[PDB]
Amino acid sequence: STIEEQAKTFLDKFNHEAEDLFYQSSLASWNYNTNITEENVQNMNNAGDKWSAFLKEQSTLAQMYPLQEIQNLTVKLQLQALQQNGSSVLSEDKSKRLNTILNTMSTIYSTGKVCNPDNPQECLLLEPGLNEIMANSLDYNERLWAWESWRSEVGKQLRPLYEEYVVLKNEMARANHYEDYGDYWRGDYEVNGVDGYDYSRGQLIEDVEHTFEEIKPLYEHLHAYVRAKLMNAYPSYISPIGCLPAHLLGDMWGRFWTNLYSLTVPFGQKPNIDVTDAMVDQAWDAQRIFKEAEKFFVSVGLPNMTQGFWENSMLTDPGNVQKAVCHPTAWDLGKGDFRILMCTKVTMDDFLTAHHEMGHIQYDMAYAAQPFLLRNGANEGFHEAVGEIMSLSAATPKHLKSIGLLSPDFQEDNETEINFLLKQALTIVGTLPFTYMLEKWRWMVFKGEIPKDQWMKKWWEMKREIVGVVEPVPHDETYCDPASLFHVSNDYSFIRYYTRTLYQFQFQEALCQAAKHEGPLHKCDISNSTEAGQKLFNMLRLGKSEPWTLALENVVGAKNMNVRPLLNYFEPLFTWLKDQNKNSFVGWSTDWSPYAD
Amino acid sequence: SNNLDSKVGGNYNYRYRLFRKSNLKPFERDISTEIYQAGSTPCNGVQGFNCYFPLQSYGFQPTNGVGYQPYRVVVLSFELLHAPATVCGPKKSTNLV
Repeated sequence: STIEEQAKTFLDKFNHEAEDLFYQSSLASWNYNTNITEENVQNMNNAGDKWSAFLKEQSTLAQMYPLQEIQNLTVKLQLQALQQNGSSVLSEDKSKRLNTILNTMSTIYSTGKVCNPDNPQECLLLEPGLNEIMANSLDYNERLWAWESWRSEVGKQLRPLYEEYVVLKNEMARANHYEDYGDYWRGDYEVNGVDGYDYSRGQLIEDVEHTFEEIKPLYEHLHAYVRAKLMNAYPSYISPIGCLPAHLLGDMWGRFWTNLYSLTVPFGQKPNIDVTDAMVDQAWDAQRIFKEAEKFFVSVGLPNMTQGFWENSMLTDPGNVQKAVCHPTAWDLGKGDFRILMCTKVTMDDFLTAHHEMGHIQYDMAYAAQPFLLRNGANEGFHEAVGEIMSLSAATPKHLKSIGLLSPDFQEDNETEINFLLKQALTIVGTLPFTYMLEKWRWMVFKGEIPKDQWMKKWWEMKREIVGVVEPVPHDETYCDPASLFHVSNDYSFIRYYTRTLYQFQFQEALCQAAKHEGPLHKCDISNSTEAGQKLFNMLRLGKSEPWTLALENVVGAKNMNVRPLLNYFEPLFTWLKDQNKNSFVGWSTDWSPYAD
Repeated sequence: SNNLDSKVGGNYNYRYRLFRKSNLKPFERDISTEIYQAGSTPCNGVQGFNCYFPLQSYGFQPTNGVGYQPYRVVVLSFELLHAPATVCGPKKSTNLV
């Protein structure tokens, strides 16, 4: 009689009908990625539209069950996502024009290219063409030509398409009773209905801004060290208290500094840990690479992989006849069908990536018993965070020596680990400032605090203050830097990468306390320890059915994000960088510019 | 049964009753297809708000997980009534001397 019984009935029949259409929609995309054919391209659109229109048809009946009469927390969470109308709230024109802007901006990104200034005939596309050249390019002009010329025909041309994306998406948030479109993404962390665990959407701006203050002393030292090694190349453009060029970050957008690890090696007289030459002599293939990782999850207590998982895996690309995307991805369809599509070579990274790609599959097995709408991570940062903790355990010399990759007589000391922390710091400490910088800028533009003319004026003004990077060539409001980015042009969440660093480290410190490991954190290894797996498995099966604030307390015992695990794991590196920076100036100034003298 | 029942594209021939006004009694079989009424809103056999179709088809494909793979179950009900007994176990019939 009560609306509760009617709501639970609508939710029971929704999981069955949605599981069949969702599985066929994901299955169609699998055959399209594994094999490029005219039949798979159409099946992805038909199966994709059938499932896309399914939620639109169910959303009409979901708004007829108010959440005020529902006293069940698990019931409101399932209807919380269905209550949203998506693009239905937008006008007929604004709703159809939105997909045209997303498809137009996404097409220019893949079709965009920059012709070689020295070779006008040869014109290389950004990916891989422009992303690979900028990685190993040490030239100042060669890197500036592709970096400066890209945003000229892209950043400038995407400005009118980006303006519509800002106005169109705002109309959707306002129709949803949201302060703005920026608050739309913060809704993933929204927590309500539980006394004391409530997490407001606006509290994210204060947490990300409060936690970033503690990372400054660690990043300032890491930035001063990188500027000292590269200061001998161009002392005029690189000031001691200034900032590093924007095109010298090692790649197009300067997201990860790992490419600079070669020249930033503190000690070049000592060997480095690599499994490439060790795996070659062992004569291992893609078939035994995943098998070795499957035994790791069993040592911690996690169930093994189903027979269909290993049988349906795609270990390589059979030439150009049948082509697939080598980009590692973990595909979860449904009905217990788990698969991974990746191109498997013999490298030290593929071994670490195998644990990451398998972490997503292993993570999907815990909450697989939850309802369709209840199957998901507690937030957008837990997806890749659970997979990083698995890779961090394999990179430790203790895990490598266990399976026999690294020689048992390999000497492990400060000089050996100090070089390892620097490699992980560039990929970790390097993305944090860039993530908080770009993510915070989008929130200000969407909120309306930055006029359209100040988009670029505030972009570089906040860049030197956050990441300490200055533009070699000044730009006007015509250019759009985020327009060229992959996540910004594809309408994907860019904040999930910032929180992933804080979440992956919290679990690393908590899981090692259960296994009773002593010494530095980077020396911890969760293998052979079945006590840490039982504690992490509890939250793995919860998913988003429970507030992420509550599930996070059962693991690390914290009700919010904390930077403490970031300082301890990087503590040994901070102590060494502090001494090497005594001869230099720690930090940078925002009053220095390469074109302003 | 994944090697027989499950086929490419899915097999909807095997369905089930998702909703019922109550719980079935022991050894009871009801094939009634009458629409299920969740609330007090009249249905009259026309699908709509608070009106659903109870029978649902089992998705069957060879790519499904082993847990959800269809299993053919044969349930033998042993009941001893007042009537004489007939069915018995096998025999022996050893050698003769």
